[PDB]
Amino acid sequence: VNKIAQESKNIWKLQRAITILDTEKSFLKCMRKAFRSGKLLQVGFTPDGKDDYRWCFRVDEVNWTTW
Amino acid sequence: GKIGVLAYILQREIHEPECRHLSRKFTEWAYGPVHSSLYDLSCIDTCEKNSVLEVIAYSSSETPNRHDMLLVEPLNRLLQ
Amino acid sequence: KSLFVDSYSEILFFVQSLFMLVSVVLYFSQRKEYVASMVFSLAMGWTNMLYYTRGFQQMGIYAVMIEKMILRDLCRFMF
Amino acid sequence: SYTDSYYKGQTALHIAIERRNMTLVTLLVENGADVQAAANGDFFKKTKGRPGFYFGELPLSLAACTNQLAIVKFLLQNSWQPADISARDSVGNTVLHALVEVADNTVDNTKFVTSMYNEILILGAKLHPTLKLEEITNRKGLTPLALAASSGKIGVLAYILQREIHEPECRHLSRKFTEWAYGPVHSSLYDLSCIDTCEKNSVLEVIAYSSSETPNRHDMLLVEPLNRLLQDKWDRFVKRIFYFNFFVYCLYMIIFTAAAYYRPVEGLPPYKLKNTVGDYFRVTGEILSVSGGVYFFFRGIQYFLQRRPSLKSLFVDSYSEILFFVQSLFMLVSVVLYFSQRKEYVASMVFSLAMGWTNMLYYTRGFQQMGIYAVMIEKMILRDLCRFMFVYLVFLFGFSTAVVTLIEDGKYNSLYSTCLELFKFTIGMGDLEFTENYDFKAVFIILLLAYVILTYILLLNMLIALMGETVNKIAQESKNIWKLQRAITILDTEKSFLKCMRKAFRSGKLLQVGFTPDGKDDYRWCFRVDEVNWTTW
Amino acid sequence: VYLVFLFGFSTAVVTLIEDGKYNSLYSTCLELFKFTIGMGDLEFTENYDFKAVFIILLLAYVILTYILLLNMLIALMGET
Amino acid sequence: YYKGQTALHIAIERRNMTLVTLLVENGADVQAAANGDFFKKTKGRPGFYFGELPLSLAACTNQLAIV
Ligand SMILES: CCCCCCCCCCCCC(=O)O[C@@H](COC(=O)CCC)COP(=O)(O)O[C@H]1[C@H](O)[C@@H](O)[C@@H](O)[C@@H](O)[C@@H]1O
Ligand SMILES: CCCCCCCCCCCCC(=O)O[C@@H](COC(=O)CCC)COP(=O)(O)O[C@H]1[C@H](O)[C@@H](O)[C@@H](O)[C@@H](O)[C@@H]1O
Ligand SMILES: CCCCCCCCCCCCCCCC(=O)O[C@H](COC(=O)CCCCCC)COP(=O)(O)OCCN
Ligand SMILES: CCCCCCCCCCCCCCCC(=O)O[C@H](COC(=O)CCCCCC)COP(=O)(O)OCCN
Repeated sequence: VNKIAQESKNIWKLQRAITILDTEKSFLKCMRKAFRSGKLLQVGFTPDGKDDYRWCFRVDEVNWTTW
Repeated sequence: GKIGVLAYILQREIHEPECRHLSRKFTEWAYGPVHSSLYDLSCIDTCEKNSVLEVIAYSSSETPNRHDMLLVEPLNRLLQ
Repeated sequence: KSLFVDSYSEILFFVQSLFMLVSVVLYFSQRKEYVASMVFSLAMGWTNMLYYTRGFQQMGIYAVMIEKMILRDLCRFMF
Repeated sequence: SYTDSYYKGQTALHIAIERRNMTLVTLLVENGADVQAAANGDFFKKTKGRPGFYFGELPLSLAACTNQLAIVKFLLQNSWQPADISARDSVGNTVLHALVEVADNTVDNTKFVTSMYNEILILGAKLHPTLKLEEITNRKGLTPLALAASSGKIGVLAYILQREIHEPECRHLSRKFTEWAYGPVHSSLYDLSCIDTCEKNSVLEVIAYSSSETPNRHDMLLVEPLNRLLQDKWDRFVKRIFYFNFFVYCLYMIIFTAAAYYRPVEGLPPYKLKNTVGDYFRVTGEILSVSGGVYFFFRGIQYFLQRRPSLKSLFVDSYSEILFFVQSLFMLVSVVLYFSQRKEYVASMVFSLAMGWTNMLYYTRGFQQMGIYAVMIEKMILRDLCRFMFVYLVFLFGFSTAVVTLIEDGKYNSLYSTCLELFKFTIGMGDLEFTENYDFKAVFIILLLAYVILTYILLLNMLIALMGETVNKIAQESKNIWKLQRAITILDTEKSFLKCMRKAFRSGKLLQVGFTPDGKDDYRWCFRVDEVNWTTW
Repeated sequence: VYLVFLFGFSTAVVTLIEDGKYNSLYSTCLELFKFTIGMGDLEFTENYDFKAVFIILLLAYVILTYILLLNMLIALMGET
Repeated sequence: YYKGQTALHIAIERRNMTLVTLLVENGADVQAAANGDFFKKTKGRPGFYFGELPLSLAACTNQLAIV
């Protein structure tokens, strides 16, 4: 137990990930909300003039350095 | 199981013209200390065959770092 | 090899159901040993209730530690 | 400015400060930009779960919060329109309230918030010497110090409580002073205003009676003045008052034990009082037992009324009040069943007696080693015993149901008896051949051996291992929780006090420097702390 | 702490017991001490009413002392 | 409490070499015993024991030059 703390946390997270994937693959109702991110415009400027929407996921962060 | 390369790719951010579209991490806006990152999730959440979540989770148990790969930031936050 | 060294929960739930079906077969075969199969299925199912400790961080991590204790320390000790 | 509800009130000055453009700020202030505009859109409010950033809604607070000393200096000291340093937002927060609010106790955050707090206060003293800036209360009635204490901002509280400012015309802002010096030794004086008592939001009251969601409620009492202050109050009077209370509770439990032990064995109470000495003592003991139960009942009611826990803070926290209250509830139910002519008053009474003797562990606080030990017992019960009992009871019920299913037509074949027999393995008394009323002996013994391996060999030894990890990891947390428990005891003892004690203050009206903004001499009820430093001769 | 718990639950149990062989603080204290050495009977008497109260008291004693305090003693001796 | 404290003791206390030299030039008693209770043990009262003598004060204050 002194040595399997982080290993057990990671293995639990993997088990819950397998549960999540099984739940979303079974799903029994043809629900589209499992697509989890929403279609945002990242840059809107590819090498050509077209715009790129890439289903991004928002993560807010705070830093007190590199103002 | 190349956790180093996966950790590089999933939060890749390239700051130069004509290459920002290659990035997979974007900063939409930034106040003084606060700023909101955006991770790509193409080929992560769902795709044709080889979603990274499905590839990691349904690995064959001989992958080196399968337990630790889901700790890479967008994967852990997406699963939560 | 991955059928046994990994995915223990699927194997345990499958074996629970196998005991249930063998119990049904012995029940309709006019054998009292259906009670033996039934009680093994019942005990295994109640122990397989530990599967659902995932989804709770503290109980899930505790269950994972139980798994690793069984595989590493209890196995060496029991040998 | 913007009229959108998300960014309502945002001027170009807010953007200029945000972009860290000093020249644009100077040009905007030159052209008459309002330096007290309230940016109060929904983006700039609290509720961090939404996207947003709160800074106090004002550009001076924005410049302070973004670590821009030049812009706050300019906005306060520009030639066109100086900014009111005592300006207030919709919450009533000033610049210092905003600096307290934005803190998150990280090292860089603590550094910049400390420096900006110091500079803003110094500039406030210079521009407004008569202003008591830190006494301004927001709409919740909290000063910046009380806000820091209530929100768990240990980084800012730890700075404020031992603040030293040495500049002339600014030493009155200090809260730590030095009365005298010698060679290695010097005697420090701490301000102590709004710490021991101010009737509104004293820092000890704010920390101790926090709602358990404060991040650092256990760590905040480790700062230099508060720990010595609580130890001083303890050794002054609360040690004696607490030990008297412990003695009285011991007498109460001894009397209750004696009265319950010699209960009449005849049926159907109330019991006629036989004219003999022993029964007179018995009736006196019973009366005192019920009296003490009523006392603890009303104490628990007073606790719940004075605090009003919000339906979860009375289960995650304050376990002792609940336990003493339940003890008194069992006592009162015992009285009701006694006078209702029911024998079940013995059941209520024995639960009260057992719970009271276990509640004797409450008084281990006030003794450091026993108090820390009792805190560790609490944490074991909440974390390791709870997880263990969940998994253990699942295994026990599963194997008991399997075994009692296997058993047919015996003295066993009730679920309770089989559960008890399987439980006997845990206490080292399992028979392992407690019945033969079955067919399939191999199935019976396989079930019992599997139960033994999964519970007795595995889970109990795993519980020992996990408790080992816990004691390895909860040492400092246990000491901090013990100190918080003793602090709560100190505050309750001071607020009870039973004789109108005048000695609420610690160490006299010492003169710190005697140089106020005016010529008057300020007395602050200081607290003395003698310190020795061999460096800095 | 153990003697406080032992005396408390012994007083509760002997209060519950009426007109029996044990029915005394010494005998009940000894019977509750026997749980510590792995010899507690758990049905040492039936001279009471309210079997549920008796067994609840004994199980609470067992959990608070044998399962908790002894294993905690092992853990704290490990730390020491 | 400050009984027996001479000007030499204050001069050593303030780390002023010049004042110590001037006082010793003016016949200051280099064996004066500061018998005040502020310069003794029993720390329940504030103080600092140093052996009561200017030489011991100089040694105890890391003033090697004055020693
Ligand atoms: C008669 C009665 C007999 C009962 C006997 C059995 C008692 C135990 C019952 C416990 C039931 C709990 C459970 O459901 O099974 C536990 C396994 O516990 C054991 O060790 C059993 C040893 C045999 C978790 O198995 P899991 O499916 O989560 O496997 C993990 C993957 O998911 C994950 O991705 C990783 O690859 C990870 O490395 C894998 O392990
Ligand atoms: C039939 C008989 C059953 C008896 C069962 C119970 C046995 C233990 C009885 C022990 C009595 C000692 C006591 O009085 O209770 C212990 C709690 O022990 C338990 O875990 C009981 C679980 C129920 C201390 O509770 P405390 O008031 O100190 O709460 C702490 C705050 O003070 C502090 O500020 C912090 O916020 C901290 O986070 C809080 O927790
Ligand atoms: C750490 C926990 C360990 C568990 C230990 C075993 C107790 C759990 C029992 C759960 C199974 C369901 C109980 C059903 C109660 C009941 O209805 O059974 C009653 C027994 O009544 C009681 O003692 C109530 C017990 C109160 C429970 C206090 C936790 C009657 O039949 P008897 O065979 O006993 O007497 C028959 C005489 N010919
Ligand atoms: C870790 C501690 C574990 C506690 C173990 C139990 C002991 C605690 C007893 C406390 C209750 C008060 C004792 C009262 C003594 C007494 O008066 O009881 C006497 C027996 O006296 C003694 O053995 C003295 C015991 C010495 C105590 C050595 C620690 C006789 O009654 P019996 O029912 O036994 O015999 C009756 C035959 N007709």
